[PDB]
Amino acid sequence: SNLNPNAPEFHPGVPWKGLQ
Amino acid sequence: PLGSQEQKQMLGERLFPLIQAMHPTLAGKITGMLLEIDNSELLHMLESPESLRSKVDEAVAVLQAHQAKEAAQK
Repeated sequence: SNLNPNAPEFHPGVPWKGLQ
Repeated sequence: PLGSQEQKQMLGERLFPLIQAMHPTLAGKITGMLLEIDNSELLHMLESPESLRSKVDEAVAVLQAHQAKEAAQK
């Protein structure tokens, strides 16, 4: 239920940041 | 490990077109916030368009609330 506004943006075709 | 990382990437690849159709301007940000939650809810959101709408509407309000806090500073 907790959403982070500072979450990394998702862009198709490029690896998502904050990927663990 | 790297398998779960590919699972998180592909879930974003499935969610992005649906969110871009819903909220095209801020689709990239909503997908990034929704990708932080557990994968079990993400697979459910792809099957139910109403559950995806509820999470997206909650995500857009989170960004709207944070923009007001950032605007109150400078």
